[PDB]
Formats: sequence, structure tokens, C-alpha cells
Amino acid sequence: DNAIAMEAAHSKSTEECLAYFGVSETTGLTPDQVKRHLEKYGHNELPAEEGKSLWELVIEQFEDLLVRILLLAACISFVLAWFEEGEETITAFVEPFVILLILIANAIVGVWQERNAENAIEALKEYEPEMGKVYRADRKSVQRIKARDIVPGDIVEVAVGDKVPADIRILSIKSTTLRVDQSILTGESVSVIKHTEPVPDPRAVNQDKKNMLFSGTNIAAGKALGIVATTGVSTEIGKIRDQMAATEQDKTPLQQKLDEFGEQLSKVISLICVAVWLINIGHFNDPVHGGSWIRGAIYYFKIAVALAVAAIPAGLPAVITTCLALGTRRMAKKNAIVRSLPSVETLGCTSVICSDKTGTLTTNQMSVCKMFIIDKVDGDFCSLNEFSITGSTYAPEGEVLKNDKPIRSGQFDGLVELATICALCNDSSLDFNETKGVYEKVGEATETALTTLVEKMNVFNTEVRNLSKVERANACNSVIRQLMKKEFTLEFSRDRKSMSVYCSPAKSSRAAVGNKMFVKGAPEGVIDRCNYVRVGTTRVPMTGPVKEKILSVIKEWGTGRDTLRCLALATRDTPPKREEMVLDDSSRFMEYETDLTFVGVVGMLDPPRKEVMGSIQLCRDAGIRVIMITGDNKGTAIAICRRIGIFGENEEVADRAYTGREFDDLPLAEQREACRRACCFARVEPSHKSKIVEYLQSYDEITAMTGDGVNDAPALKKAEIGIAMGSGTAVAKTASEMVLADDNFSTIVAAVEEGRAIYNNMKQFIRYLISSNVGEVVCIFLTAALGLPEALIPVQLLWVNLVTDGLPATALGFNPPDLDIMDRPPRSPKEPLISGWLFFRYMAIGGYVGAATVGAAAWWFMYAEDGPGVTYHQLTHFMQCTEDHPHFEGLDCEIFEAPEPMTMALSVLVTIEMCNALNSLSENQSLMRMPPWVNIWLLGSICLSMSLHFLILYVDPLPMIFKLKALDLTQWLMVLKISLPVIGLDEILKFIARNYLEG
Ligand SMILES: C/C=C(/C)C(=O)O[C@H]1C(C)=C2[C@H]([C@@H]1OC(=O)CCCCCCC)[C@@](C)(OC(C)=O)C[C@H](OC(=O)CCC)[C@@]1(O)[C@H]2OC(=O)[C@@]1(C)O
Ligand code: NA
Repeated sequence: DNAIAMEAAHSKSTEECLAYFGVSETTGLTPDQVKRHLEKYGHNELPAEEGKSLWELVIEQFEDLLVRILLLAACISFVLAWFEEGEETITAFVEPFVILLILIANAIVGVWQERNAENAIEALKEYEPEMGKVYRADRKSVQRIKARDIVPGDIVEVAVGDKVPADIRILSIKSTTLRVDQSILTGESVSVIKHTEPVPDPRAVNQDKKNMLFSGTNIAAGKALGIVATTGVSTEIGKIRDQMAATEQDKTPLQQKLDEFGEQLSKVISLICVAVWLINIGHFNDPVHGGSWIRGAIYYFKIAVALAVAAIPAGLPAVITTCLALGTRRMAKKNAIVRSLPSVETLGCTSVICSDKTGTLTTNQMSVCKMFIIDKVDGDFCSLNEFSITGSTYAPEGEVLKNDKPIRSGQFDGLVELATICALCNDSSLDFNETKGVYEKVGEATETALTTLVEKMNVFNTEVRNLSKVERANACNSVIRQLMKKEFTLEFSRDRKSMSVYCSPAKSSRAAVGNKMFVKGAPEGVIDRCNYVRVGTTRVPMTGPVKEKILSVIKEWGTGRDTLRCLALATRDTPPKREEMVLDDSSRFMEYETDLTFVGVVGMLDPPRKEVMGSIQLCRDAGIRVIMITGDNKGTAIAICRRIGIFGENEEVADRAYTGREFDDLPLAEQREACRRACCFARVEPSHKSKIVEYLQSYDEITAMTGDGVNDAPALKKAEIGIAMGSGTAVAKTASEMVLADDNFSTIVAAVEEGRAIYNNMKQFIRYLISSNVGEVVCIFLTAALGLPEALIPVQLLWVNLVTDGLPATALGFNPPDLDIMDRPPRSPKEPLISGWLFFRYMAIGGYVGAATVGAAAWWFMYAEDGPGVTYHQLTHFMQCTEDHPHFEGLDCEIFEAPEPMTMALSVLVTIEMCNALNSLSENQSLMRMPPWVNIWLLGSICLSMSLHFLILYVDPLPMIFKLKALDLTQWLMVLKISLPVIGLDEILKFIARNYLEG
């Protein structure tokens, strides 16, 4: 290793650290070393975010392909609105202003999101304090400077309440003990004890670096001196920041398809422009003299703008946002806080969920269920006294049972010592809450279950029914505390997996014989140090058959259908002398906890959630793999998976469950192979959550991942759906896409089902709005191919694509979900929205729509009483009316600009899209099977859309702008004559889809 700054500062001794930087602990760094170390390693801060300027942000709103076409069409419309002959400019610059206003309003929204968006990398800067206390050679006393000026090798001073400015190797602990709140890294807020002795492993995890102060953590209690190892992005919190900055998050499948849509849509538009130019090649055979090339050119640029406006679903991005935000409020009531709108689709395509066990799959409400001591040992004969405890709460309510029979715990000398261990070898307590009315825990959940246990046992038969409620919490515990005097506690450490307390009797003023040590820890580790076995009050040497009997029961309790976490309890009858014990060396604690005497074993249960059982079953029906990540041993982790439904009760899982150690010993090839079949990970290393995601993403799995600490932030950001707990850190939240407000696993599944039901409705109105843009383009191409006057103008099309079609599309987001949502495998991300026979249907609808609108306008020019007796051959040559009058003699040439034919065309387009919205209630189901009144919102929206159509037909300022006129009752019949059968057309195509394609 040859990167930068102090490498394995935790494995180096305090002398090797001071000699590395060449800095004295009493004086500190010289002002020359401050300049030198600041120039080499830089300042102690996370790098600033890229100040995306407002101008750069506005330009980003005009980088999409479709908004470029509208901008270009806005320019042509702006030019055409200038170079024109007339005096009516109240309806000239209207069209370009609307296109611009939509573009401006569109750019406004994009900025409104970026101003209100906050990345998780900037949330990490919440854990870096402003000031820091250092000792340098230019002064005597301690001086507080800005934390960004602290350099590696500095002699820093921290105390309780301070926030650790940098990664600090502890030199000297001035106070009695040092407790640090490393809650921002992991999830446990339990303060850990630090020391000054080196940790012999260079590649030890942060949990074992018991001589380090991590940048961002809080000093819980004490005061210490230390030397700065790393600063900036080299800290443990800074190494996480670099992993998050380097993580790239892809666009959602819908976003990738929309970007794909604009690509091909842009190609088709130009191709249509080519085709229109190819149809009117015959103008080359027309004489140069005669005709208006100035008027022939405006016509081609006029239909160009109309072609662009007819193609772009300008209302679609608003309906998606409306549908998403309304669905997000809906998920909020189901405890699913969705932080990113587009994630709702991604949540529906979820195929693999990786959830932590504790707090999510389980309730984190510990409770001691079973316990056993030694009944007697007579050579090879060996018997145990197994008991059972009732009450799943922390409340001291319940009794101890032996063979389903209530027993008095005070009648078993082994259970007396069992309770003494649990009450004294414990740093937690109880507290009866008067606001809530329940018994709450004070400390860890494991040690509190032991506190509840000694209250239920009551080995001394203390009068507890006479005491009050608040005094009932710590009744039997206090009785045991008055007996033995806790001298000191040997803290827990993962190396020996046990803790102990040194106790001396109360009445003992002039004595040195009588001390005891009470050890509590993991069964395998503690039993191996036991050379004796307590039986009631006596003691016998620990043999082989007896020791196997103990482990076998611990195996049955942890692997069986009980799924219990077992803790061995032992006592050191002859503890080492008080003076021969060094309390600063945590490496000699396992030494002090030797030559023990086995007492008994308690078995506690972390019960799974009452809804996890069936939620796992839905994922099986929905084709969603569930993976458990826990800290239980592999045997218990597998047993818990069998309990909640992940594993079958009797299926082979030798290749479907791995520990952190097992996973690392696998090569990268068998690692990626292990992730496609595993559903259980125990004792997971910190870097393994991201590795599991990458391997899952290599099989194109849409992966959800759970976390709550900054340690989980790189994995949350990398996963498609990062899922943070409402009780987690704010960094884990900002790094996640969804927050579980109740930390319940079942909320994940409920949000996936909701995410599926929203997209199925999203498919409809996406396919509905685009189907309208299809038929509109056909109408523009027909009126361009045939040489007809414009049937629809861009002003009208925008009203249709934003208002007239926007209300039904939004109502299509409220379509009732199917009954087999979670009975189908997850949707393929590559699955296109329109293809195959559905492609042909909208191909036929669009051809029909484009003909119906072009025909309705041409119908008024010809076969209408209100209209002229114009024929087909002159309607196509209408631009020659003003010049070649004898060829088209009859009426005014201004009649080819009448509003009546455009209104007929517009009213037809509106009526069809109202009918076509009903056809969008179901993809292939008929309206006879699924009636239109299935969606009341759709019917109401259609009523509103028509009422807004008559609005722009009568309210005098409006029909002048949109160039419309009120239709006669007869002309409205012709609208329905040509609009209504669009239902029969699509209904036939549905029948075909149901009887000759479903196989
Ligand atoms: C809106 C107007 C139409 C003309 C258009 O340009 O859309 C096309 C195109 C972009 C696709 C097509 C359209 O293609 C045509 O309709 C062929 C036009 C030829 C007519 C000339 C004959 C004289 C969609 C619209 O066709 C119809 C038939 O439904 C379907 C689908 O669209 C979707 O699934 C929507 C995805 C947001 C897309 O194939 C899509 O391209 C792919 O990327 C997808 C996946 O988008
Ligand atoms: Na993420």
C-alpha cells in the first residue's frame, strides 16, 4: 500500500505514528510542517459540488430532442408571423408566442426541481464540524482552528459533545474511559469504548479499529488526545463520498424509451418532409413565370410547423408527473415515502429485494424464551433443566415454565446464579413510560431482554406485587445489584465474543478473598474457556460428553423452528487479583475470562413481523426473489429463512446461503454465480452490499437494497431502488429512492404492487396521447400530399394535446388495476410500449383519424349547405384562386381560409379522442366486457373536455384566436357520423387480438 497519508494507523503503535510524521505529542506540528502537510495532502474537507449555474441549467432544458424541434418550429412560426401581408396581427404572433410560452413554462419546471433537489453527497457535509482543537508548536495552550486547516500528523484534542474532525489515531485518553457515538456509520447508537493499544490487523474493519476516531462521529463521553491519520477524501467517511460520486445511475426504462421515442420521432418528421417534397416534385414541371413562389414556400413552412406540433405529445410529460405525484401521495399513506417520481416505475419492475433482517424482517423486540442449566452430572450420565419463559414484551409480565408447568425460579440454585449474571453483566435497564403506558427499553435490545428475564424469574421472591409500576421495572435487578458490587466491566469485543464484570461482595471492608467474574457471550467461545460446570451450588470438571450435550441443545435452539439467539453464561470463581489486571488492554480480556465455570444458557427470540410471512409469499407469486442480509450465524440465518418463507422447510440451501467469509474466499467468477441463486447472507462484510448489487445488476436484475447508515449509502445509490429506513440516517435517506416510514419489509412489497398498478395505467395514457399524435400527423400529411387547405393549425393542436387530451389521459391514470398484478412475473425493462399487433392497431386508427379530420374539412368545402359548391380539382389548387380566377370562378378566394372547415376537422379530432380514450380503458378487452362507466373519472374528464371545446367555440375572444366558429346542429351530426365508428374500428381489432393471437 502506497497511496497517501497514514496507511494502517490502527495497526501502528502510538510511537510509530508520532515517528511517521515527525511530530511531538507535547508540542505538536511546527508552522513549517503545517504548510508542508497542507500542501501535500490538501485541506481537510469534502470537495465542493459543481455549481451548476442558472444559465447552464436553462440551457439543459433545451437539450432534449423534441424541445429542439418545437424551438425550431417556434422560429419558423415567428418568421412567418412577421413576413406576411395584412392588418390582423391580433391572431398572427399568437401561434409563436404559445410555442415559446410552453417552452418557457417547460424550462421553469426543470429549474424548480434542481433548486429543490439535494444530492446525498452534499448531505455528507453535515458530519464535518466547523472548528477543531489542535496542539501546535507556535503556542502552549490548545487552540481551536477551522477543521479544514487540520492536516495529517496534527495533535488534535476532542471531548464529549465534539464532532470528530478527522480520522484520528488515539494517543492518550486523558479521562477514565472514552465512549464514541459511531451511529452515523453503522446503525447501532450504542457508544463504543476506545483504547490506545494497536490492532494487529492492517486490514481490519472499522468496527474493530478500537483505537481510532472516525471523522464525523461524536464523542459520547470522555476526553482524549490523538494524532491525525487521514483527512479529506481519505477519511472513512470521505472514502464513502468517493464511492458515491463514482456511482452512475442509469435512466429509468420509461425514460430510456421516451428518449428512444424522440430519436425515431425526429427521424420520421424529416422523412415526412422528404416525402412531401417528393410528392410535389411536379412543381419542377411548372413554368417559372406565373404562380407565387413566395406563397408556395410559406405553405411548405406552414405545414412544417404543423407537422412538428402534430408529432410532439406536449401534454404527455405533465400527465406522467401528475400520475406519479398522485400515486406518490397514495404510497405515502401505505408507509412508502417515494423520494424520486420516476422510481415508481422502477419499483414495479423490481425482481430482487435484499432486506436486512433486524428491524425490517423482524420487530427488534427481543424476548428470552428458553433457558437451561445443569441438573446433575454423574460421569457419563448427564441431564439438563430446560425452562421456558412467557411474555414477548419487555414488560416484566410472565412466569417461568418447566415442562409447561409454572415453577418458582428461587428453588433452583442454578437459576439464582443465572439471574445474577444477567442483571450484573449488563449495561441496560428498563423504564416504565407514563406517556405511552408501556415498558420501554434503555440500551441494547439483547441485554434488555435479560433485564426483563430476571424480573420475571425473581430468584429471591422479592415483594414486587406491592411496589408501584415505575418501581416494578427494575425491582429484582436492584435486589441483585445490592448484593455484588460491580468493580469494573470488561467490554464486549468481536475477537472473543463475550463480556464480563468484576464483582466483589457488599459486606467486605477488610478482606481480599471473595471476588467473582460474571461472563456473558457467544456459546462456542465461552464454553471452550470453561473447565468447570456448576450444578446448583456444587462444581464438577467439564468433560466431553457433558460439553457435547450443551452444544447440541444450543444447536437445536438456534437451528430449529425456534430460531433463538443463544448466550452462554459462566462465572470465574477464582478471578485474578485486582492488581494483576490491566484494564486498558482489551487484548488480555479473553485471558482474564479463562478458567470459567459454566452456569447456563438463555435463548432469546427476535420475532419476524406478522406481515412478513405473507409478503414473502406475494414475492413468490410476483416472481420477485427475496434475499436476507443478517448478522445471525449461517445456521440461524438459514433457520430464520425457513421460518419466514424464504427457504422451504426441507429444501437444500448449501449453495443458496453464504457468510461474509465464505463469499470472499470465492473467486470473482463463483461470486457472481453465487448471487443469482443465494437468498441468505450472514455476517456480511461492509463492502459486500455493493458487490451483491453489481453481481445482481450483471444479470440485469432490478435490485432493491435496504440500509440506514452512511456505510450503506454507496450500496443504496448503486441499487436501482435504494430503500432507507425512516429511523435511519438522513444521508441514507437522501441516498435512497424510497424511505420506509415504518421500517417494515411488507411496505416494500406493497409499494412494488402499487408501482406495478401505476405503470399499467401509465401504459394506457402514454399509448393514448401518442396515438393521437399519430393520427394528427396523418392529417397534416394528407392535407400536404393532396394540396388541400390546412385542416388543423398548430394553435388548435396544442389545445388538443395539452387540454383536450390531457384530462382523459390523467383520468386514465385512475384506471382500476387488474386482479392478477402480483400473480405475474416482473415486467421486462426492454418491453416496448407499442409493438406487434398493437402497432398495427394505432397504425389503422391513425390512418383513420387523419382521413376523418381531413375529410371533415373537405366535406364542408364541397358537400355542405353552409359551404360552397367547390369540387375536388379546385380545392387542391386553391392557391391559384387569386390569380387564375376563371379556372376557379364562383366565390371569394378568402373562403379557403374559413374557420368552419377547420372547426369541423377540430371537432372531429376531439370527438374521436374522447371515443379513443374509452378504447384505452383496456388493451384488448371489449367495451362490452369492460364498460366505459368502469372509470367514472374518465367519463367526468370527457364531459369537462367537451365543455372546454364549446368554450373555445362561443366565448368571443377565443374563437378569434383558435380561428373557430360555432357548428350547426347538422354539421355536428356529420362530426358524429365520422367520429363515432372509431370505436367499432378498434373494437374489431380487439376481437382479432383476442381470438387469433392469444396462445
Ligand atoms: C407520432 C407520429 C408517428 C408518425 C411517429 O413518428 O411515430 C413513430 C415512431 C417514433 C414509433 C412508432 C411510430 O411509427 C409509425 O407510426 C410509422 C409511421 C409511418 C407513416 C408514413 C406513411 C405515409 C409508434 C408511435 O407507432 C404507432 C404505430 O403506434 C409506436 C412506438 O411508440 C411507443 O411505443 C411509445 C413510446 C413512448 C415506437 O415504435 C415509436 O418508435 C419507437 O421508439 C417506439 C417504441 O416508441
Ligand atoms: Na440509488
